[PDB]
Amino acid sequence: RQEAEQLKNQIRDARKACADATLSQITNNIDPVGRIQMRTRRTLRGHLAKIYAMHWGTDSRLLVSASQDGKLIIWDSYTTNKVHAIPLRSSWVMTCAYAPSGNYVACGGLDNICSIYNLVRVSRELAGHTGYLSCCRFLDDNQIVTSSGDTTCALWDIETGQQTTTFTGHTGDVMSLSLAPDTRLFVSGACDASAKLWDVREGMCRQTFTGHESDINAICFFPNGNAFATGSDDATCRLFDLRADQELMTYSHDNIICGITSVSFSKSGRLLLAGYDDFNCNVWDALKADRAGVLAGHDNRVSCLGVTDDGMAVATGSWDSFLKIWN
Amino acid sequence: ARKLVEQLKMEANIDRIKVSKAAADLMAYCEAHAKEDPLLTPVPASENP
Amino acid sequence: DQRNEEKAQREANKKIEKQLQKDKQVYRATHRLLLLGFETKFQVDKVNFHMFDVGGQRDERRKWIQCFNDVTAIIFVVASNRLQEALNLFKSIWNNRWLRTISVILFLNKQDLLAEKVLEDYFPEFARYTTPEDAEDPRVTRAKYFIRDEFLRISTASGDGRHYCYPHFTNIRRVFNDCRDIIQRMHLRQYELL
Amino acid sequence: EVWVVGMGIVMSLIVLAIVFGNVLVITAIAKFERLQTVTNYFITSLAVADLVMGLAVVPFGAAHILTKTWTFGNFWCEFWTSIDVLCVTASIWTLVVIAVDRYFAITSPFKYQSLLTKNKARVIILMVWIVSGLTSFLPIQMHWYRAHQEAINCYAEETCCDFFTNQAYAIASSIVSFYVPLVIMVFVYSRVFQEAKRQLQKIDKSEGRFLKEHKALKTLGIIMGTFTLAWLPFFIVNIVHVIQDNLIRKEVYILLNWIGYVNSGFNPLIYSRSPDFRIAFQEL
Amino acid sequence: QVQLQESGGQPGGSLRLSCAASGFTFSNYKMNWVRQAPGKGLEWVSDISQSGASISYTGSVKGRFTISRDNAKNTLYLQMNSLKPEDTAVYYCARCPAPFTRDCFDVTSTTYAYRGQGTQVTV
Ligand SMILES: CC(C)NC[C@H](O)c1ccc(O)c(O)c1
Repeated sequence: RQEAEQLKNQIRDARKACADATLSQITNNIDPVGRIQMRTRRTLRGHLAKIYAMHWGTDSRLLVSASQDGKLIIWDSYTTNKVHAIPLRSSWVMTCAYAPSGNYVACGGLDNICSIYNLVRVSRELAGHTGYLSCCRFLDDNQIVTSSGDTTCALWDIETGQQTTTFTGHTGDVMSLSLAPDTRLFVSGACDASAKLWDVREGMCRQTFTGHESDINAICFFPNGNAFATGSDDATCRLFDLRADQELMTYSHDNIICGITSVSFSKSGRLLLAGYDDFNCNVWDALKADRAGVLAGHDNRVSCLGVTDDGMAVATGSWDSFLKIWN
Repeated sequence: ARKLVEQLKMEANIDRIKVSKAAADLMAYCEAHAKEDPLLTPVPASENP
Repeated sequence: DQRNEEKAQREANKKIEKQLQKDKQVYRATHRLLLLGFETKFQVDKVNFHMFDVGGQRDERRKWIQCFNDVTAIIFVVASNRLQEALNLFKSIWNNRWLRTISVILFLNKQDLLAEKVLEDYFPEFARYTTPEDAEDPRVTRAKYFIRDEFLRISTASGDGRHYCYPHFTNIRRVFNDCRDIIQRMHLRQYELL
Repeated sequence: EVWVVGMGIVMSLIVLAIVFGNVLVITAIAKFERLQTVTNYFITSLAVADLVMGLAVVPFGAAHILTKTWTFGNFWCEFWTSIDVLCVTASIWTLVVIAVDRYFAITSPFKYQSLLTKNKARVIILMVWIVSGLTSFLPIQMHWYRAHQEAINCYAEETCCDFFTNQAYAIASSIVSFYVPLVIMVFVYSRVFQEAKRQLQKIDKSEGRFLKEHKALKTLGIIMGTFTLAWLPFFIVNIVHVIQDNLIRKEVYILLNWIGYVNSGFNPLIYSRSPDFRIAFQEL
Repeated sequence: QVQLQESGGQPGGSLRLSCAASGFTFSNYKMNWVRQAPGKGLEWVSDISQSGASISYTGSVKGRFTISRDNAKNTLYLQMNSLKPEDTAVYYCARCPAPFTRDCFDVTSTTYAYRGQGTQVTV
């Protein structure tokens, strides 16, 4: 009741005690890189409906797309062809996944089931949730850090279909997650304006960051392991930390009203892409909110985004069945 | 309720480093790896598939 | 080599694009529905109805309801203060950004439940009510035609010619004869003809 | 002197009114890739059959009435007459196949999106451009129309490049030209306007308490009424000049057939009423 | 964070309920009150638009109460004129989950928790 209202004030005093300066003040440094732009180098016109989420492969070529038409097309970003075209049980999928060994593709959406495919037939249908799924990632070839909408990030085992650790307790719908480069801890943005980093080893919360005013759509992670950025439905992309526990910047302009749909960093972390909702996707510079390119294109949405393992060419999805590759 | 009161104590027994040193590592990572940034640095047309 | 690898995938690029175009003539002929408050497929005179459902998902609908923005008709089944909490749902589907161009079908519930309990108004503008005609009793048709007027009181303030409400009073032939009216009135508003 | 000097700009406005309005249907369909639906391939045949007229018929039709002598000579006036029929029998037949595309969408609404794809929208423009070529390059080049009082005095001799049809070429081709597109495009717009005055009578039964039918009869007068006005008297004179001679008048076959060449000037202003075209034009 | 505190308190008297909004911008959020009598589920009571235009109500609390947001002190006020014995309910000050919208899904169950309790009003 009232016995826990004073313990939170010990954190708000401590998190403001470590606020020595700002990123906006200590970056009196070299100039921004000017207006950058990218032209659509490919166009993967194969789908029939909206692309809700894709995932660029670990091979830096073979991306996997997942649309609401029932298709899971394992594309090819080099010869534009289609290596496979996997049909699905239920017509909706909201996320797809790619193993780092390049030999597994996981996909599953509003049908409450994370299915496992091996690049054509099913392998294991890891049911057990009581909500829609929102993001699936691979740790190794037998372990996935799934999200849900039932307030619970889980961790299945593809051998014998068991839930090893249930990262429970978020008081709201969970949305897209990410993964550290060390693959031992993962953040989870959710519909409570709270990006709560968990821990795979222990199996509970390690921190909890709150800097948003509305629900969180998608999230990313920094390419070293000491930060992560988060986009929400109020046209903002806040950049948090892990050793200072406070947000540093807020990437927002005056005119933008539409909410963020997907966020992913570059290879060196300097360029923070952001898939907006007003039919384009900006390129925010991570040390100063310069907005160094409008990067137009699609005419319905920018529903998902993803950068390669080598940082070569991003792949903004859409809601009119067109992927585009930008280098 | 009775479980949230024990959960903030497990977040209060963790030290932290100030922003001027915790954001000094992100500056050292966005500057040293600038030679291997194919989106920031425009690669030549002889290798850009 | 560099001559068999291009034919390694072009035999798979042209065995798949000859299959997707044989599946494109099935997705284009399936009409998606949504029985808003587990899939089912029925047909009526050789057209495929891909009627969805939401039964297992929780009661917080703001992120699996923008996943249904290509559906042609949201079957908004409602009952006859249960109405007021089930009208702000319809108030929010209408004024939404992604479900804006989706013409809602509305099914009021069993009319004997509004006929047994009258022989309880919960609204201020129910006493001064001038009832319309073409019903059956005047003590029942004055009550049934109020929520059928209240649900249509919002549907004309943001109609804009794109999406209308098509209220009924309860059967697959009554959706087939109304899903045709959605397709005809969609093709007519783009011709600058309606 | 001054009468032909005033026509040297107004008839040379028609050539510029075409190519400044019928490149906004070419360079705004093959560019934006969003409005490239199946029903905007038919309209692409309304700016390609249009550009044959505005670049190879309408400018060359000005030099025939400015200098009053065909400088190109023979073996071209059997082709300029054969390229003018091809740009008229296809600019009218496409107006049918756009309208039958509309009539099948409304009066058969469940079997249009899944039985008319982009793999048979180049069959039903090929089958139209082969009917418009069958009455333009087959009779007017193999000389099936050369019939004779003055039809053999100037049609094959020297520098008398005009139109002298036979007693059956101006009847059996002016049925395929106009009067077959006036049975199909009147039966289409009497089973489509019967629908557009039924939904406006079924909306106002469950909605109409919270005439306005001048929306329907405005875009059925700038579609159906601008086509049976600019091409109707020009294809009612062509059946009279062969069957009789009482309507010759020397400038009601030239300055009255020219009012059909401005029917193609409004076709990028009428069939571009979709809202996807209105946004794509401001960027150019 | 998003702190939604509440304040304020014989059938037929009067009551005035005040709140706060610390953490977000208050100029562009479609705030609304939601009450729940004990034993039953949550109901709807009121609404406030982004400027003070579309002041809606429910069926039974129509005309009696009067609500106006301030938009200057991050506060909205629910003036309860001529209260009733059927208003024995706890009054949660809800929130509209997206800036610049015209829809609200803020009626349902306990899927939001980071908010003050809301004062108990009994008759
Ligand atoms: C006078 C010539 C140059 N043009 C004839 C006219 O355009 C025409 C069009 C279509 C026909 O079928 C036709 O007989 C005549």
